[PDB]
Amino acid sequence: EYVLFLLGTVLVHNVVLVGFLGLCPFMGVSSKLDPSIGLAVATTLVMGLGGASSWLLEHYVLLPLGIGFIRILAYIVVIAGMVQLIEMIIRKASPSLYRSLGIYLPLITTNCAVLGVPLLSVREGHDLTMAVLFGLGSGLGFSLIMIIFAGLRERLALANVPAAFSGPPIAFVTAGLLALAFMGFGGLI
Amino acid sequence: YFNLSSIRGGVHPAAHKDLSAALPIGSLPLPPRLYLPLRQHAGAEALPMVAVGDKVLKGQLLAFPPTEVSAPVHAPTSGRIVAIGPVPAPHPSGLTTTGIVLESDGEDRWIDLDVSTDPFAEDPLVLADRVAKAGIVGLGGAIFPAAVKLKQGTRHEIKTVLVNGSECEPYLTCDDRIMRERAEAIVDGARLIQHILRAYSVVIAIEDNKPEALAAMRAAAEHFGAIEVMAVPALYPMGSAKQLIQAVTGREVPAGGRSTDVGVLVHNAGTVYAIQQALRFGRPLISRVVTVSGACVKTPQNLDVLIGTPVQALIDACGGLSGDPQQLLLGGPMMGAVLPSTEVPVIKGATGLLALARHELPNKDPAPCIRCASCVDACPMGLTPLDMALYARADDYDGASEYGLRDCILCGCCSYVCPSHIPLVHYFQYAKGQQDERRSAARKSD
Amino acid sequence: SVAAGPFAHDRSSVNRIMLDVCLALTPATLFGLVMFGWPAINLWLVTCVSALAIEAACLRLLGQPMRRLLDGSALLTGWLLAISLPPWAPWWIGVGGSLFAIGIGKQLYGGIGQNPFNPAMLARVALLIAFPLQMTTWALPHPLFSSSAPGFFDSLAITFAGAPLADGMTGATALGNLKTELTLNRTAQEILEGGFSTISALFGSTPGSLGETSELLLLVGGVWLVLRRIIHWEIPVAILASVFVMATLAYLINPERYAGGLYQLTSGGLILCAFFIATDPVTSPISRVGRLIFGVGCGVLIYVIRTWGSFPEAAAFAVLFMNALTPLIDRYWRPRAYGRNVRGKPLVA
Amino acid sequence: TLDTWRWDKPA
Amino acid sequence: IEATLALTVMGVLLGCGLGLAARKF
Amino acid sequence: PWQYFTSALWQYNVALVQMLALCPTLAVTTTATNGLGMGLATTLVLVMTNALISSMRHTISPEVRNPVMIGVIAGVVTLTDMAMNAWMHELYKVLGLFIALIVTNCAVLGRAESFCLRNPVIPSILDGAGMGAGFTAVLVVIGGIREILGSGTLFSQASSLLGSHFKWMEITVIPDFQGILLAILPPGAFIVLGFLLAAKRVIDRKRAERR
Amino acid sequence: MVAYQGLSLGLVCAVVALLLLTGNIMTHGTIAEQQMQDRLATLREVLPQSLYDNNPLADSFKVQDAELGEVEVLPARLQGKLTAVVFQGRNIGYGGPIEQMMSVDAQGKILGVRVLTHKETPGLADKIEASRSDWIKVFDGLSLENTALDKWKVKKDGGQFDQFAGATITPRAVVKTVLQGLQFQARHAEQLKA
Ligand SMILES: CCCCCCCCCCCCCCCCCCCC(=O)O[C@H](COC(=O)CCCCCCCCCCCCCC)COP(=O)(O)OCCN
Ligand SMILES: CCCCCCCCCCCCO[C@@H]1O[C@H](CO)[C@@H](O[C@H]2O[C@H](CO)[C@@H](O)[C@H](O)[C@H]2O)[C@H](O)[C@H]1O
Ligand SMILES: CCCCCCCCCCCCO[C@@H]1O[C@H](CO)[C@@H](O[C@H]2O[C@H](CO)[C@@H](O)[C@H](O)[C@H]2O)[C@H](O)[C@H]1O
Ligand SMILES: CCCCCCCCCCCCO[C@@H]1O[C@H](CO)[C@@H](O[C@H]2O[C@H](CO)[C@@H](O)[C@H](O)[C@H]2O)[C@H](O)[C@H]1O
Ligand SMILES: CCCCCCCCCCCCO[C@@H]1O[C@H](CO)[C@@H](O[C@H]2O[C@H](CO)[C@@H](O)[C@H](O)[C@H]2O)[C@H](O)[C@H]1O
Ligand SMILES: CCCCCCCCCCCCO[C@@H]1O[C@H](CO)[C@@H](O[C@H]2O[C@H](CO)[C@@H](O)[C@H](O)[C@H]2O)[C@H](O)[C@H]1O
Ligand SMILES: CCCCCCCCCCCCO[C@@H]1O[C@H](CO)[C@@H](O[C@H]2O[C@H](CO)[C@@H](O)[C@H](O)[C@H]2O)[C@H](O)[C@H]1O
Ligand SMILES: CCCCCCCCCCCCO[C@@H]1O[C@H](CO)[C@@H](O[C@H]2O[C@H](CO)[C@@H](O)[C@H](O)[C@H]2O)[C@H](O)[C@H]1O
Ligand SMILES: CCCCCCCCCCCCO[C@@H]1O[C@H](CO)[C@@H](O[C@H]2O[C@H](CO)[C@@H](O)[C@H](O)[C@H]2O)[C@H](O)[C@H]1O
Ligand SMILES: CCCCCCCCCCCCO[C@@H]1O[C@H](CO)[C@@H](O[C@H]2O[C@H](CO)[C@@H](O)[C@H](O)[C@H]2O)[C@H](O)[C@H]1O
Ligand SMILES: CCCCCCCCCCCCO[C@@H]1O[C@H](CO)[C@@H](O[C@H]2O[C@H](CO)[C@@H](O)[C@H](O)[C@H]2O)[C@H](O)[C@H]1O
Ligand SMILES: CCCCCCCCCCCCO[C@@H]1O[C@H](CO)[C@@H](O[C@H]2O[C@H](CO)[C@@H](O)[C@H](O)[C@H]2O)[C@H](O)[C@H]1O
Ligand SMILES: CCCCCCCCCCCCO[C@@H]1O[C@H](CO)[C@@H](O[C@H]2O[C@H](CO)[C@@H](O)[C@H](O)[C@H]2O)[C@H](O)[C@H]1O
Ligand SMILES: Cc1cc2nc3c(=O)[nH]c(=O)nc-3n(C[C@H](O)[C@H](O)[C@H](O)COP(=O)(O)O)c2cc1C
Ligand SMILES: Cc1cc2nc3c(=O)[nH]c(=O)nc-3n(C[C@H](O)[C@H](O)[C@H](O)CO)c2cc1C
Ligand code: SF4
Ligand code: SF4
Ligand code: FES
Repeated sequence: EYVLFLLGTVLVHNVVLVGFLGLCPFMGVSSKLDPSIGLAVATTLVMGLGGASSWLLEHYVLLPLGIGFIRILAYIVVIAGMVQLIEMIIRKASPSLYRSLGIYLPLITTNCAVLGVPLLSVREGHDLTMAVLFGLGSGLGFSLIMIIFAGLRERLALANVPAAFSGPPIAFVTAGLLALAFMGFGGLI
Repeated sequence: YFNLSSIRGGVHPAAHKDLSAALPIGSLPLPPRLYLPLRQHAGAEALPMVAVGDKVLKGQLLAFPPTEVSAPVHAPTSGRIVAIGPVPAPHPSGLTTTGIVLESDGEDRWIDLDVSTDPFAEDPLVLADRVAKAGIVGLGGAIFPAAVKLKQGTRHEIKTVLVNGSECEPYLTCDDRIMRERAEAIVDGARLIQHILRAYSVVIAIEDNKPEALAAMRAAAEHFGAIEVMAVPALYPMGSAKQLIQAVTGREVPAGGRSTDVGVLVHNAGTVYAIQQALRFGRPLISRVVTVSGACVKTPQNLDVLIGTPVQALIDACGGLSGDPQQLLLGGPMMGAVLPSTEVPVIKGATGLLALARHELPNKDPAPCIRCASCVDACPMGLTPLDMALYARADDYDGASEYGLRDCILCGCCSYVCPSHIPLVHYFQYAKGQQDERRSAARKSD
Repeated sequence: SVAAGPFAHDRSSVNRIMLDVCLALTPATLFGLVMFGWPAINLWLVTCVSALAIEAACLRLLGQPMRRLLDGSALLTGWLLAISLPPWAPWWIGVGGSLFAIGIGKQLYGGIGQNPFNPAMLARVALLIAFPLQMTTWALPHPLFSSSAPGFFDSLAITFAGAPLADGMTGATALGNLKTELTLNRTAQEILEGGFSTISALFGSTPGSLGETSELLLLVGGVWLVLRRIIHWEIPVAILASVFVMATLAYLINPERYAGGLYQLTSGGLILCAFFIATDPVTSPISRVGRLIFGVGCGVLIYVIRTWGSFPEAAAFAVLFMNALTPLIDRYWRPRAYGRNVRGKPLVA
Repeated sequence: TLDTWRWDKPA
Repeated sequence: IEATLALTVMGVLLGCGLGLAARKF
Repeated sequence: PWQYFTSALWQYNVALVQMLALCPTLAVTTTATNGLGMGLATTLVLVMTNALISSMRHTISPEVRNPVMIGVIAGVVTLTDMAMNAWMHELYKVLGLFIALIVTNCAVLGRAESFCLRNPVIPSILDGAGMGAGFTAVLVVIGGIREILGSGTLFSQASSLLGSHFKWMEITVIPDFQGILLAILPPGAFIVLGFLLAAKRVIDRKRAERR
Repeated sequence: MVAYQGLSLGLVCAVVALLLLTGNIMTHGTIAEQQMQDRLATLREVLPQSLYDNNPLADSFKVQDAELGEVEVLPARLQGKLTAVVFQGRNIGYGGPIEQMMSVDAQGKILGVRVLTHKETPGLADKIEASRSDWIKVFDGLSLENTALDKWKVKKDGGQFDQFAGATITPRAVVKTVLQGLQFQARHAEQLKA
């Protein structure tokens, strides 16, 4: 079934806690909740579209022509291209929309997740529907983790953390403990 | 009616009302000199009209209101003005303020009062302006002029006049005795208010811990119909206007709105007695009733004190300090202030003169918040005091305003039920003061 | 400087709260220690003393006053970790768990009231992950003064050092036995007919953790805590109701595959987690709807990982996940103000 | 003055 | 070869798309 | 030109000061040898890319500045992969995906877009070398602090991964140690990185106070 | 203008593609050799050099059975005569399926068993690996004639094979895989037994 696959991608095989993908924007934007939500939505959309386009390019162009070793290049180029479009078309066609999605789009252009997930898909030989579901699951896991780490970091911003640990170090320790807490879902799906 | 209770919070502190509400209301010998601050109300400060050395009688209009929202100041006793200058104020800071000093001649001769005729004959506006020229300031703590409240109430439609007889503060029993001994006067004042504001009935409410007051009120007001006596529960934040309105009517006062919206007006029993006196006899507000209690007082009692009487004379009247008073509060322990000295006068809003010893004052050792959520379960307004304190301590007053710093009434239920002893009310007062300072600066900028 | 009011208090304190929690835990801890004997006592003493010493060192380093040691915030964590451990466990297991909790989980974040995760459960999870062999060796009940339990120095050699216990003094519990026998192509009825008795499992006559074994003394302590108004009934009621409802539905659907109800309640650290551990004030919601959501989620996760998961019990994992989820619940389910609707705009009348 | 007097933040 | 032409085609398509997008919007 | 080399090591670190390139820092760190190999591969690609971009600096139309540069980066990555899959296959199997995930390495692209476009070839090359040495130092410190806690041994299977010539780095610490399993696992990476960041803060403050 | 925006992107893609092709033509050759050598190294750990003469990964069979399905029997013929057969077995363990390799001789004696892929909890059931314990080396002289169908179980179920301290499911899976492989060899004669 697809529901089990989506839940396993979100919880059992989280792209951040056990994948180590897209950690720089996750640790740089999660200080505030609203930018975290905006980037989460934007990266979910971008990763879904990138996975779909990468699968289409791999199974319609790269494989029939016999060239596979260019795959990384092709992927990133396409994704980069697409992201740029998804950015600029949002600027003035819906100016109000360029306050929750467009502002954070520059970041996800190079994220290591929009590149990681499609290559992992390639390894498993998924079809178009499976590739799209994998991308959306990875995205909804990146979101589900950012919109949960932001709350903890905001709770800690008002805390009494020692001067030698306030800021990034306490964030890394909290992320480690959150991964140790997510470890319980291993093997469920 | 048929009180909904609810309240959604509240605490049950030790009443300690049994050691003072036994003796009748005492009397004070005339002290030599009185200090009358020119700002005993809210809003603008009255301007003096007499000069140094002038001879005044009991009831003369020493100061007059400069604007609509103010109240005049009347001479408590006949004498001679000796100073129009700086006098100590009943404030925790201890700073001085503009005020007059009156030397008591001792004759105590009344001025020619302008008595009325048939008070149930005139239009509401005449009675309202008569109350305005009486010095009524609403002796319930808010020290807000009663004339402005009545004039605003006449504009709308009032369906109920609620007399706030539920004295809830610990150690305070002034309302209890003033209702035991002046039941006819308070009923007549309620009737006069009901005539001023075109209303339906009065719902006078007392707490269940005052059986004598309830019996006296029911005995006094049973022949006139719409007058009602109600028994509210024994809860600390029960005397508040919003909580009492919710308990009696069942509605809620909208945020950023006044009590007239739900068609209910709230008046303290002392305020209604003063209004009755002013309307029936023309006597201005010169004296009130205060409660002296505490473990360091030889004889706790209730005293009818003239405005401006020094605190030291009040303490000397009730025997004296039988020990060392660790704290000298002016009002209830949950809202009182530390008196800088015993020479501070008694403003119209002064309610008590508590002398708390060591065994009555709890020890406090501050500790980090454990997020036990006991604050939320005790706040009458249903706020989150822990978040407000966290944002106030970080100087993020804007964040605290979102969590309920605007609607806070500083009732003190926060710090009463805090395991890790934290001065939450102190944080809220500091944050509100900072907001007021910023507002004042930005307003002056314009 | 001037002093601000109010000048009244209810004589409450954190010390009283923690001491009352320890007093509530005492009747189950005594039953656990007596049933397993000297090694359990040694492990409990070592864990508590290590917790206090490490808390003292951390307070000295960070500069906080030493009075913070006397509020019981560290003794309670040590007590909970000790009663959450296997009975005949080596001392270094308890010392490492105490160091990992008091330390990273609590003091590295500032102290009491600042940590976002449960310290005791964090230490339990870390111990289970790091040392799976020492945390999955359950000793059979060997009561004190029974002529079969080891003496006072043989038990010292059991707890300190590494002397192998025996051949025949270690057995399997209920949840793990059920899962193993299910993997042994046996139906879920034959396993419970000849391998589980509800009456003995409720009293506490089965192998398990130090304090988890008894599900009746823990219930009495939790009821007393609720009547003392120290904890809120919402979390325990929600957890127990969710687990029981899910278990009963699973049993009704497929009786030969799922076991539910009494078996689920009287097995594992469900009661202890629901009453004493999931009700941590620092890492629980402050509202009523928030507490109900916390309890329902805890129960659902516990049952899900118990049934279809790879662990025989996931109370610690569920508690940690809900502690992570707590801030969103706190910021999205705040109580209604006075004179305002749920959305927060002023009422109209 | 009195009108400019304000509370001090708790320690 | 048949591969480099496809790579150049996709590259020029992306370039023309980005240029037209920048011009129009 | 040597000043940039001496400054990019500690004052401006790729993963300790700029908070960049965390994925390879946290994922391939279970062994010190893996950290050293990753660090050297990243240094090689950084140097090559920076040199090429600096040489081709006078163009790169700003409106399409990103993908073009990405293209170049991608090439130097892909070739790199196809090199170490053919002559260091034993090291390539361990690193796996993260040798390919250097195109999206935030530090590489940031340094490319922030230095290469306004500086000559030699300063560019030296800057890249300094960044890569900083990265390597971080990936060796964290690698060692994790390996020691996990198994006790310092650099291990160097003769197989990095060649027999590097046998001399095989040194064992705490003999007869079963090791803590948590250090190897993902939870052991974030905690170690946070502790290293706090230690860096403390030592920087000590130096500033001594100043 | 549009000139640069497309011209430079196409030129970058074309030049980089050409360089990558020049690298591929050189590296594609040597990568297949490295992977084949890795396969031979993995295979050799269970199959001694002296037994086999031809290349085992050149005459791979594909046999359908009734239970395992499709197999990958690799023969080891010395001089036109089968001496050993190497295949793989899968069985559900605790953390997931376990893939192991068997190298059973032409007479039914096990020449060595190695576990290829497993996802068991480390420190509790990691002893199946030959680099941590010698338990996996137990199956070195056993066959289907000196061990009846009563000792091919862990000691918990009444057999002769030791079980890990605190872990029995993984040894059960490994022993079941070994027994199933031996029975599969026994069923399919001549082409697997000789
Ligand atoms: C030794 C191996 C242990 C293996 C097993 C460990 C298992 C448990 C781990 C526990 C680790 C310690 C936990 C206690 C931390 C207490 C913090 C107290 C407050 C604090 O921040 O103090 C600062 C600590 O120093 C600093 O900020 C400098 C810290 C430098 C750390 C360097 C070590 C990195 C590697 C750590 C690996 C851990 C792996 C665990 C699995 C210095 O005081 P202050 O400046 O705040 O004073 C403020 C007054 N004015
Ligand atoms: C929001 C959380 C939601 C949790 C997920 C919702 C419940 C999902 C349950 C999935 C159960 C999988 O259960 C396992 O999988 C297979 C298919 O994969 C199930 O198979 C079942 O569904 C499939 C797919 O529709 C049908 O074609 C099949 O006839 C039916 O038996 C089996 O009953 C069981 O072997
Ligand atoms: C904070 C300080 C440390 C507190 C915690 C440690 C408490 C002491 C634990 C020491 C453990 C040593 O381990 C145990 O030592 C005891 C004595 O102590 C030895 O006991 C030995 O001496 C005792 C008498 O002293 C004899 O009765 C016994 O027959 C003999 O074996 C055990 O054979 C050994 O297993
Ligand atoms: C905060 C509380 C901390 C509690 C810490 C307690 C630490 C105790 C250390 C136990 C030391 C090992 O325990 C010991 O092991 C050795 C060999 O291994 C054997 O003991 C042998 O050496 C020990 C010293 O190491 C001697 O005291 C003992 O007389 C001798 O027989 C026993 O097995 C056991 O006495
Ligand atoms: C990750 C969360 C927990 C943090 C843990 C902090 C580290 C605590 C120590 C872990 C050590 C693991 O390594 C462990 O070393 C101890 C010594 O202490 C060895 O212990 C050995 O000697 C000691 C005496 O000193 C005996 O009591 C013990 O029975 C014996 O096995 C263990 O056999 C080994 O498993
Ligand atoms: C506060 C003062 C002390 C209060 C506690 C008093 C002691 C209470 C604990 C006694 C527990 C031991 O008592 C019991 O011992 C027996 C063997 O003797 C163990 O073994 C057996 O007993 C039970 C009895 O129903 C059997 O059904 C079961 O098959 C088995 O568990 C039990 O698991 C243990 O429960
Ligand atoms: C067979 C196994 C059964 C397991 C049962 C576990 C249930 C745990 C809780 C037991 C019941 C506790 O009983 C609980 O008593 C408290 C005492 O204040 C009541 O009061 C509670 O709710 C009221 C509102 O309803 C609040 O105002 C009050 O502050 C709160 O304490 C609760 O309404 C009741 O639920
Ligand atoms: C959403 C909140 C929780 C709600 C309650 C959850 C209770 C626990 C989950 C119950 C899940 C039942 O899970 C489902 O059981 C059915 C039983 O019909 C199994 O079904 C199996 O047996 C039935 C008969 O019993 C056959 O007709 C069917 O062909 C076969 O697949 C499914 O393979 C399994 O997917
Ligand atoms: C805890 C507070 C919430 C309580 C909520 C109650 C709601 C559900 C009420 C109906 C429950 C019926 O629950 C039913 O009880 C029976 C005994 O009769 C239990 O069944 C019990 O006996 C059977 C054999 O007879 C055993 O196989 C089973 O393991 C055991 O639990 C099950 O748990 C369930 O089948
Ligand atoms: C991982 C598992 C997670 C489990 C999640 C459970 C679902 C939680 C999300 C749905 C919550 C809906 O929350 C909605 O909140 C409002 C207030 O806003 C509640 O409104 C009321 O709740 C309770 C009813 O018991 C009253 O005590 C409360 O005073 C009142 O606010 C609604 O009854 C509820 O419908
Ligand atoms: C939001 C809360 C939702 C609660 C969960 C409700 C959905 C539950 C779906 C699970 C239902 C059972 O679904 C299915 O049942 C079968 C047989 O019954 C069980 O058996 C499974 O075990 C083996 C290994 O152990 C699997 O390799 C195999 O797929 C299946 O046979 C599994 O548990 C599950 O695959
Ligand atoms: C409040 C906490 C108090 C902590 C008190 C700890 C007291 C004991 C110190 C730690 C144990 C030292 O005991 C240790 O014993 C082992 C064998 O058992 C030997 O040590 C050997 O194994 C240990 C295993 O971790 C390693 O240090 C190393 O591989 C080797 O030295 C030494 O004898 C001594 O290092
Ligand atoms: C936040 C709420 C989430 C609700 C989640 C509800 C869905 C989860 C329960 C339904 C899935 C049950 O899943 C069923 O159980 C087993 C373990 O028992 C899962 O896991 C199994 O397969 C996987 C993959 O090979 C391996 O880890 C191993 O073989 C085994 O654990 C299977 O994928 C499935 O057969
Ligand atoms: C904490 C708190 C305590 C109060 N206690 C009393 C009280 O004891 N008696 C009373 O009449 N009003 C009490 N009030 C409300 C006002 O003092 C008063 O009812 C209303 O605001 C003005 O009434 P007046 O015009 O009669 O003074 C309290 C309000 C608060 C916030
Ligand atoms: C009801 C209650 C439950 C508690 N549960 C725990 C717990 O599970 N783990 C723990 O370390 N401390 C627990 N404590 C102690 C206290 O909450 C602990 O010091 C804070 O979690 C430290 O941040 C509990 C305290 C109370 C009053
Ligand atoms: S002081 Fe303010 S926040 Fe505190 S209980 Fe009273 S109204 Fe609520
Ligand atoms: S009562 Fe005190 S300790 Fe409890 S939540 Fe409120 S501020 Fe925190
Ligand atoms: S997100 Fe920056 S290197 Fe991966």
